[PDB]
Amino acid sequence: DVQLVESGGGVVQPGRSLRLSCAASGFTFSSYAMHWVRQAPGKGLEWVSSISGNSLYKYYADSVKGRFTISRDDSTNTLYLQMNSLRAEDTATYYCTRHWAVGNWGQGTLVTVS
Amino acid sequence: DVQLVESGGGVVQPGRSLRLSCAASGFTFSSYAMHWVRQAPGKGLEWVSSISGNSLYKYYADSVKGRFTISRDDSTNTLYLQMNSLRAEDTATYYCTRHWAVGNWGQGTLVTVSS
Amino acid sequence: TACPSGKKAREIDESLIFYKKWELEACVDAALLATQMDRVNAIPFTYEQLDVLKHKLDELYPQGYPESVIQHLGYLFLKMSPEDIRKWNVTSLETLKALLEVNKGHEMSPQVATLIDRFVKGRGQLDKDTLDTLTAFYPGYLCSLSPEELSSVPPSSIWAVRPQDLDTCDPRQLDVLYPKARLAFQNMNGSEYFVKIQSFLGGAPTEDLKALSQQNVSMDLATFMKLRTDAVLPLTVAEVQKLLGPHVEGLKAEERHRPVRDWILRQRQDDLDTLGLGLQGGIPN
Repeated sequence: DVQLVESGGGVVQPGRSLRLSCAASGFTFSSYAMHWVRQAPGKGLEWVSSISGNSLYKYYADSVKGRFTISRDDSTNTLYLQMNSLRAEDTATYYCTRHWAVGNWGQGTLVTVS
Repeated sequence: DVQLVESGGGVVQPGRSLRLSCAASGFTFSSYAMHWVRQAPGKGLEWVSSISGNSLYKYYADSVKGRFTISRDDSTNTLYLQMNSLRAEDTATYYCTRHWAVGNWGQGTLVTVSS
Repeated sequence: TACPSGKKAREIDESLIFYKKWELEACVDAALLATQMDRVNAIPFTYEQLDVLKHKLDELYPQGYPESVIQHLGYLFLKMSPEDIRKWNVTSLETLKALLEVNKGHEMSPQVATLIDRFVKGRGQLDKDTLDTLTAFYPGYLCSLSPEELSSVPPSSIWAVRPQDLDTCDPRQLDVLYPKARLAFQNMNGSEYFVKIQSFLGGAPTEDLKALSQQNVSMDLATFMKLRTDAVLPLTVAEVQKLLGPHVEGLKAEERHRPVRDWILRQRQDDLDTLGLGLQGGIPN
């Protein structure tokens, strides 16, 4: 059974650094490109960074280019994201997944039980 | 352009019914499975339902089994999620997506910049 | 709407996601896409954009993709059609693994179906390692076959079947499987033979059950209830005892059901007495 676990989040002075990790289990890790995605409160899902399955090619969204750097340790089946120079716009819940495509989600609707 | 737009919820007595809908545009609707994903304000997002591209296979999370039923009208690019026996934990923001991975993530970790 | 570039494109990278569909058709040499296939799944292209990448791969490789390109398909495998996959010659188990892993939990589509058919046809057999890889992803695979196919899988392959895989096999499938297990296992001795053959006994004959009884094998009640019926029927009360070893007491508990009711009824009621157990039924005086 395929599971992914995120860790490393916490509150940080605007300009410091903080590194996240993703513990992958249940799928041949090397055979997946791997993605970081973030959901800023009130907003949608935003692509942050990605690394190819063979650790050779990393990619970054513009909002994050130059400040963040993605890594992948195939031995321990964990994916990392080093965030440097944290801005306030970086604040979100950060998820790791093994697949992203840009425009696949609606805006939402609110259902309220009273 | 793609674009797919939801509608529906607001005002709900615990035990009544509610039907949501998604207007699809810009892609061959038929050839993508469709999913409802649930965002309870303050906790993460959880997949709730999915229907195959050919309307042949439905899937529901246990929290919702028996209470929700999905449909898909291939003639007119729209997706539906019928919500009978609405409980209280059901209150949340409902997204409709075609994403090939849905729920390919942990609970996420929260990063907060500035105090 | 157009047909040229302005800037072209020479790397397959995060810039591309901002192109319009035609710009991609204009600016991406298919031969480049093929040569950098190992990084497409890192670039969050939209699914319509993937369509135009897929198309380009078709242009370049019109009689079927090479395994050079298949390997790195990742999620693109979701856009293939069975005619696409029918042109392929996939020969590494690892490539197969890679492709199965993408629709891991799903009801086998015509795509993975034809993929698996292509893979096996092209080794000549289900060898064993192939069968390992397949039950890893589709457990009911062996019993998803059909006694026609099963007659072809070589006994060598049987070592890859684990007993819980036979759960969905019906007796016409075991009819062709059991003789295959018999071959796969003659090199075994006794208590070791039984632990392997056990799951396959649902298709064994009395001649073979009888021979087992004469060994020490301590057959469990669960497997006995899966025995034939036609095979248990001619077994002497003495033979069934030596067979079930210390599990005999199950008989009264399964007095009513399956092949035991049938086996009781054909026995002299003065023989069931020898069992302790206190079995009711069967023929008097």
